[PDB]
Amino acid sequence: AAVSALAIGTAGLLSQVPVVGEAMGGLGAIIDALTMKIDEDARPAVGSF
Amino acid sequence: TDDLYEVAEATYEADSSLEAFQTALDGVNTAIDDVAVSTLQTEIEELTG
Repeated sequence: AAVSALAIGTAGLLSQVPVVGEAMGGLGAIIDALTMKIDEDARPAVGSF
Repeated sequence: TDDLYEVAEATYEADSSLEAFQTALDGVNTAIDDVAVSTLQTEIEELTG
């Protein structure tokens, strides 16, 4: 019970850290999608010209 | 870009050709009118007038 309490404690931190940090990694995909979006503006711009 | 700048050159060399129509074509129109016609009439006068 004690050793599992300790190991579930560490597993708590070592899953919270990924599931938060890689949510900010989902935000990474958002930021990168916004870069695709930004260059998808330059396409119409020079298109229009 | 390398369409549009050259579309620009295409428009500019359209315009340059199109101004050169006005000067070249009138260049032909003026080749004979100011030159042969009246002189032929004067030579008709001296021949036969």
